[PDB]
Amino acid sequence: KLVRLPGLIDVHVHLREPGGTHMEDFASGTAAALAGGITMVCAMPNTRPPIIDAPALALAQKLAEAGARCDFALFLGASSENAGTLGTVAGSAAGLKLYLNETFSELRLDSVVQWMEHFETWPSHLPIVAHAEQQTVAAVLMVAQLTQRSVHICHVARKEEILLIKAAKARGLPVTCEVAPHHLFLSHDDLERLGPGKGEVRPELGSRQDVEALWENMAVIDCFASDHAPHTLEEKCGSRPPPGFPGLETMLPLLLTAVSEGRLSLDDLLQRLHHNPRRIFHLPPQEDTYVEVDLEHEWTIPSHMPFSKAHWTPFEGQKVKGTVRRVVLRGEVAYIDGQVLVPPGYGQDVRKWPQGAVPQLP
Amino acid sequence: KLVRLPGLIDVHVHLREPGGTHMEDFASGTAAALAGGITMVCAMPNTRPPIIDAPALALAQKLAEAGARCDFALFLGASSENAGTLGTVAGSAAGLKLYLNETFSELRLDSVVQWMEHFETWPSHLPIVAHAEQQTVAAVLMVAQLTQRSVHICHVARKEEILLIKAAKARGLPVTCEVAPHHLFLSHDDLERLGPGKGEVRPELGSRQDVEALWENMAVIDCFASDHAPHTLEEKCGSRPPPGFPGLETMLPLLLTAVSEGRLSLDDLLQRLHHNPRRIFHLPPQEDTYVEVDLEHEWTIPSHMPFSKAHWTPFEGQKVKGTVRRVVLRGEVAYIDGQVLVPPGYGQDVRKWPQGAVPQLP
Ligand SMILES: O=C1C[C@@H](C(=O)O)NC(=O)N1
Ligand SMILES: O=C1C[C@@H](C(=O)O)NC(=O)N1
Ligand SMILES: [Zn+2]
Ligand SMILES: [Zn+2]
Ligand SMILES: [Zn+2]
Ligand SMILES: [Zn+2]
Ligand SMILES: [Zn+2]
Ligand SMILES: [Zn+2]
Ligand SMILES: [Zn+2]
Ligand SMILES: [Zn+2]
Ligand SMILES: [Zn+2]
Ligand SMILES: [Zn+2]
Ligand SMILES: [Zn+2]
Ligand SMILES: [Zn+2]
Ligand SMILES: [Zn+2]
Ligand SMILES: [Zn+2]
Repeated sequence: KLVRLPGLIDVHVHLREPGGTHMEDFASGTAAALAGGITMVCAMPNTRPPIIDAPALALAQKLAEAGARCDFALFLGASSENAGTLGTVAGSAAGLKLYLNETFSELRLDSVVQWMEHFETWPSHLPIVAHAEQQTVAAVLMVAQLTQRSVHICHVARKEEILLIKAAKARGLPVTCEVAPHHLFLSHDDLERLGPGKGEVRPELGSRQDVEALWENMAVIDCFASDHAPHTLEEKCGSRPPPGFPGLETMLPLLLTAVSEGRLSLDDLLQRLHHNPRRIFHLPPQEDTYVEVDLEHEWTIPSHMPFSKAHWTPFEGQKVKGTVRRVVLRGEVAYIDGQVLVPPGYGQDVRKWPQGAVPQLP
Repeated sequence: KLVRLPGLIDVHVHLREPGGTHMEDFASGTAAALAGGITMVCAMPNTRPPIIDAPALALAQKLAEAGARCDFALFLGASSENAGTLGTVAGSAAGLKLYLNETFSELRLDSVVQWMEHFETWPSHLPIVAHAEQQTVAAVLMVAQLTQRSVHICHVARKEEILLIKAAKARGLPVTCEVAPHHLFLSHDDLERLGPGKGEVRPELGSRQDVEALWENMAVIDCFASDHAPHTLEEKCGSRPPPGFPGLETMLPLLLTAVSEGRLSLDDLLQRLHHNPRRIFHLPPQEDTYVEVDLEHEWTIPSHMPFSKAHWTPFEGQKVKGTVRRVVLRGEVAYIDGQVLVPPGYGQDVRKWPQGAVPQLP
């Protein structure tokens, strides 16, 4: 009694390559993706070095082509120095990512004028996504309107933010958004269990009312995306815990549990993990690609999922109903019951496929 | 300087097969589709006999497999006798079509209770589309809510209707809609030129204010679809003119003209003729399929387009900028510069592809 799903897409992951400090890399992070029923990922640019220029993108592309086990696209990151310099490589990236709240020096924008410059210079037909919390959502929406183009808001986490976006959509404004599983299945009530170190994430865990508001406003949510952000326990439990949770291996089991409980439908799930990612980012179909899941078996999330090198999870102890049994990627068995079966380098950059270019006028 | 588009989808066509009275059939109608840059069509069930039971669907499937030159899915039609009888074939159809205003005896529903019965018995995961004008839009939305499921509204044609749907979307209700080109590019102002016979269509041509309201509310429109409804001039100019316009060959040139004038973007067009049709009807990707268009050349729509056996067009005399140059369907050249190059029967029923089943829980 298995259910066949299409190849699912996670448009927001951090795979820590290039980089020398973290354990996760393209090979381990994409193994985690496959084990979570994900066959395409879009990787964020806050790596070391960050993907803020053409040489860094070229490096990252080759590392991903050699390490990735599922298909991928790579974001470019906006900086205080690169507006107007990315035109030649822009169409090879997933899109442009703006970090509008806290981030590292290289990705910090110090003025809304810098946001305007990116919206004015990035090619108008290509995706722009923003890390934009609370009032920053309204501020980036204003910049998008001043420049007459769309914006996608990453990880919406608060009642305030989803209601703002709801109001913008009611006015016909071209805004889309995504929500991460930790903002649907964790809240302040869980900070006692997690502790202040493990609980650190940006956007932070919301109140019960924030969580309730996201569920109530599911119609406003275009995509689910994990914001897979691996850090080891040594980091999360240390003196300056970095924010973020691993999430590729838990996202689909959590959401399938919600489907089984009637909190959203299977279609609602597949719009948000397949059809809307495709259409917002113009990501191409994957031929001969599907995921088989088992909805009959209940299990408890353990202290760590098998594949992510984060080697911890904030969902430990939650009971889920829903298991990824098999993934077929482009005609090859990629995952069966806890074993990944495609090697590093099987994955490809979808922006190089003929079907994966974003359409544009001449 | 050609622009590559993906395979475009028209979710609302009338191809008049099975039937003995009209000139159009699957072979000619799908030639018209290819010449308009369309590689997949969903055909409506108001044929002769109408597609209101399993034997009629089986017949229509074989006629389409033998005649179609592009890929297709076939709608089932709701009748006063078939609620609760279509479960075994439902997933093989594009969806279920309800004719809630004027139609022929066999498709006429005489009570809203019959609409409720169809919404209650048709499988909940499969598409339902309705011909629903003016207050009928609100009535079918109520039935959808009473039965806790979605509905798609065909050919929205009026300010009244698009504002109703806008209000429903603002309340989070699961409703989508489509608009046809004649309701964006023709109005009452054109009835003088067309005359009462040629001008007959359902929904009727709107006022200038209706047309303006649809453009102003483009964000509310999920899909464009032609409602290709071929009748010959002998019929349109006769004593009891049937309603409908041919439209497969004009829809894309008209919309590309609007893109060139900045009335909507290329992305706005491709969401409405590719990505949203896919996601609302769970229509599968077409491998190795694309359309090449030329945006440089201005031409005037003639008295009839080359392929549709309707052999007339209400857009005669309008100037357009945008031409379909080449269509490749599943690796084969299907159309080049006025010549269709795939024979009748090249097209396939997409609901038989592994990727073309609608996902459902066990
Ligand atoms: O904005 C971010 C980035 C991320 C990371 O660890 O890269 N982790 C977070 O919690 N928020
Ligand atoms: O509802 C319909 C059906 C159609 C036809 O000719 O089949 N033509 C129209 O104008 N309206
Ligand atoms: Zn972020
Ligand atoms: Zn994101
Ligand atoms: Zn992130
Ligand atoms: Zn870290
Ligand atoms: Zn696209
Ligand atoms: Zn099982
Ligand atoms: Zn493309
Ligand atoms: Zn109709
Ligand atoms: Zn329709
Ligand atoms: Zn129709
Ligand atoms: Zn006729
Ligand atoms: Zn689908
Ligand atoms: Zn030319
Ligand atoms: Zn399918």
